[PDB]
Amino acid sequence: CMKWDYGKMEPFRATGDGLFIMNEGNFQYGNATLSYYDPETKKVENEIFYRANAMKLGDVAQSMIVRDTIGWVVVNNSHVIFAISTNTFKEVGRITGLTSPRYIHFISDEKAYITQIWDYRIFIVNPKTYQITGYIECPDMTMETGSTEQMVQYGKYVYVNCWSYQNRILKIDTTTDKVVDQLTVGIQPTSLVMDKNFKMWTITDGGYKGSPYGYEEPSLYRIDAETFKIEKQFKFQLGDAPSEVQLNGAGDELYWINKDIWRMSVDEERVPVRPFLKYRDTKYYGLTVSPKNGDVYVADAIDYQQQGMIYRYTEDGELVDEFYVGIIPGAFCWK
Amino acid sequence: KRPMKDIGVQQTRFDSLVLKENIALSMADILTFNSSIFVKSYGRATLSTVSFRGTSASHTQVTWNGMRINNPMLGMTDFSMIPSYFIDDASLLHGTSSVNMAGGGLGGLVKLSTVPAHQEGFGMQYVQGIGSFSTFDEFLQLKYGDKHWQISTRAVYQSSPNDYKYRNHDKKENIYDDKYNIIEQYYPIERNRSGAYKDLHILQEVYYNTGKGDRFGLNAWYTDSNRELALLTTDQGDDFENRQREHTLRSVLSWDHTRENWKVSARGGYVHTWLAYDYKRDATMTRSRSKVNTFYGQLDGEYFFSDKLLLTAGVSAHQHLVNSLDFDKGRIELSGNVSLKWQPVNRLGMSLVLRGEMFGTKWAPVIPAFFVDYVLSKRGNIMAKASITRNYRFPTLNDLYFLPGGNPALNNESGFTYETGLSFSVDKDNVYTLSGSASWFDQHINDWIIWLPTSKGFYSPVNLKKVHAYGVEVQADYAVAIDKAWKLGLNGTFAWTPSINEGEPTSKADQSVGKQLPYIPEYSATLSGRLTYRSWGLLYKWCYYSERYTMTSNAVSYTGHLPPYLMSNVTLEKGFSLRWADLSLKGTVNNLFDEEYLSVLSRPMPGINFEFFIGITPKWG
Ligand code: CNC
Repeated sequence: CMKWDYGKMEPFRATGDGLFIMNEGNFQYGNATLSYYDPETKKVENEIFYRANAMKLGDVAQSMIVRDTIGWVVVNNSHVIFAISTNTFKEVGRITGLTSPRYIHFISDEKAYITQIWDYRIFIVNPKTYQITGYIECPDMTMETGSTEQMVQYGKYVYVNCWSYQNRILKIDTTTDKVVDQLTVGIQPTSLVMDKNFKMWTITDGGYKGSPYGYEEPSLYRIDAETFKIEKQFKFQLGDAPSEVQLNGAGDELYWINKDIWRMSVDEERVPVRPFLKYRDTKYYGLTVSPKNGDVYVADAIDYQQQGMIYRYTEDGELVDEFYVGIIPGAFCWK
Repeated sequence: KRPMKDIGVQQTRFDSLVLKENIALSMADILTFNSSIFVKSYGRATLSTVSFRGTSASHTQVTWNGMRINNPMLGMTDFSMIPSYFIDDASLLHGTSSVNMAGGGLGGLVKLSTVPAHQEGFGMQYVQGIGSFSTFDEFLQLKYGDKHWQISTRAVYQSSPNDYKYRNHDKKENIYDDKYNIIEQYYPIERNRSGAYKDLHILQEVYYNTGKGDRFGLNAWYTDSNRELALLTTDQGDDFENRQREHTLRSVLSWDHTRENWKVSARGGYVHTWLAYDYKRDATMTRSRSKVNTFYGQLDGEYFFSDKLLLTAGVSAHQHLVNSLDFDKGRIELSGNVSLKWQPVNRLGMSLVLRGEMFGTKWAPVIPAFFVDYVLSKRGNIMAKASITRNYRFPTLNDLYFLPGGNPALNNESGFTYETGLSFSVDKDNVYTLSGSASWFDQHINDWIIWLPTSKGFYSPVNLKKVHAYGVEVQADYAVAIDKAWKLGLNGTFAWTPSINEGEPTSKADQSVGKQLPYIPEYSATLSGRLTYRSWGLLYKWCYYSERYTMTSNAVSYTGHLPPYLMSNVTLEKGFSLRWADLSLKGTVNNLFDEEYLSVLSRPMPGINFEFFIGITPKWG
């Protein structure tokens, strides 16, 4: 008439240049999970972090950045960003005390700005000491609407889009650690990415019709790099909520969900009518493109209450592999 | 001595000593240990959800003094906000029996009432609860009666910082070095954060009797609560508060006019409910205000044609008004029922119940129900019974008018239920008293309301979700007198309740078909024991829940596993009779074996904890 459990570590060895599926998990349930898939042996390893550390990842596992041979794991709903070995999936350090981190970009081996939600300060941390250094003050920007997201380096400046309850792009100078420019874009820009033609690529979700901030037709934007200025705009009518823009290894073809995953080349002029994928019957959530071969991995959330799947297609559309991961897969990172 | 109203009905009743044993036990703690019901409750002073006979929370209708108490927006009630001493008589109606009194009770019905007192003169009671974790509980009682009046007043206050020591088997704290490297890992022992709470409950009762068959009453039940939301087990990092205040006033007026042959009852009531959500940290980060205005009315009749035949009629009407902001919606709820009970010979018994429901502007189909009872053998009171019905549950007010996702075109869920049971009652005079029952139930639910995402980008219920619920429920009560001063009582309940999702696969690859529903244990059993010797009292309570699945697919995962839940609570009571007062001393030990357990995913649990009560009942002239 008793109970037991506790965890037991097991050895892990990264045998190939695998892919890290960044499972978000539910929200206010603490069921975030991390997974590893090997594109060559066609074998997927789920719950790599729990089995290799005997302690759970957290809640709302957001994104992962791999630098050199170390991988940084962001847990949004636990104020913690990890640092794990990319070979044995073991913890070597952590950064805690954050407010609500989303994304991390390393300016150098010393400075790594961290984005947040529900806050207008961008954390500055030292990866080698796991200690908070300073904050970056975002103008006209408050806690009740706090939002920071994807950062893209361009020479000496970092561009970040303010997603949640925000409609502005911020350009940050790394040397002086202060914003220097701003552009006003549509409601709630989701993700920001960089191409070869030096044209900033992003989309704006309409967002939650009836929202206090407002409701609008989602759009797509292209922004010049050298001169921070809008260049071209696309409209995607009033339906659907686009998200998760991506590129390929060559940085010349654009991918985004908008129900029908759209595979369209860079420096085009119109949205192709045909869908790269038909948006069959489920609710896709994640998207990535291989930088070494060209495979397309599409993360399916199914019904948010069971294991999702990633569908692996080639650059032509040939089905290759369909494997299962944790609850609500949300992001990818390449080892 | 079967009551005619209780013909072919599977129900259980909680005795006085079951409800009046501790002042810290809400109805969540009562149902967990005293029945086979699954109660999803991750601790004390927390959101408790009841899943009954394999169904969801919304399929358990709750009525206090006749009027329905379920939240109009959600359709489900938090059983942890109802103190046990505020309930003087409670009953459970299983499945088809909920037709006799309520409407869309696909799972079952919980009926709560306060019997009038029988105390002459002035009296008082005061008990104080001194417990671990810096938890304090109080309960004050004031009563009076003069053969034509029964005035009562209760006030229950419970407060605690609610910060207990638990060991994290889901988090690990590291020991750094001189060069910010790693040295050793260890499972930390931390304290519950943001779990502080304080609750106030006041119940005022006025009962009037005329002595000519007319009885009057007025019950007012005011509730003030201020509970915070506990942090997750793996919630480390930082200047934080998150509270859910809740103000509720529930009033019921009653008048009963009995006669020599027939009886008519009329009741009316009013409920004001106000919820506030606050999320702030060092700033009005999030706000939410919910206001509910509710009016109630009911008229009931009951006529005897003879000792063998009985007819009843009843009309009810609820009116919910909601102005949730920080939008205007309402619904009238008529419910007429007619029942006829015929008892041809001493062994046979039939009962037919017809119900009519009209919620808002849509008419539900006629709700029939047949109850039959037969006596197999009077040697051991072997009695078998069977019932069958088709019941309908209307969509909740949220699913209809939820502004970004409301579809007022939903169809009410339908459920076909049939069950067969047996019972026995063999007792020996002042030696032993054994009774128990076993019933097999089978139910199919169609058009189960399931919120699902839409292509536009919002959520909307789409019915579907055929569900098959069936199983076996067993009850057993035992009492024995070992010696002239030792009395032993044993109460045991057992239930095997699968809940299979029979619906079509929503997508190409869903492992949910043919699987158990989330957070419903396949097996369940409870056992309670009581031994008393003179003024010494020892009580033992034990509950068992099988594995609970956290995913629809029932997939095996290391990070989503919930082991079978076995808990043991023991309490020793001693009573002292002084000259001017009576003192009752009891001490409660919860989590007796001190297992670092887990009943809800990634939510911390306390260890072994103690609770001490001091009870004073003055003895006047
Ligand atoms: C679909 C969804 C989700 N959402 Co919204 C997004 N994008 N959401 C929505 C959509 C509608 C939800 C709905 N109720 O119809 C959508 C896009 C409109 C929406 C909107 C919002 N969401 C927001 C955010 C950022 C979040 N959302 C997620 C919960 C993000 C979720 C990600 C995730 N991993 O869970 C999400 C993908 C899955 C929710 C779900 O269905 N869960 C399963 C469901 C069956 O269980 P559940 O727990 O009962 O789900 C309820 C809640 O999650 C609730 N909910 C949804 N969003 C929020 C936000 C908050 C603060 C709260 C308390 C509840 C919610 O929706 C469900 C009931 O419909 C989030 C984890 C996404 C992320 N990766 O950061 C994030 C929470 C961030 C954080 N650290 O707290 C918005 C501020 C964005 C915006 N401006 O549109 C806004 C919040 C509204 C508010 N209250 O102020």
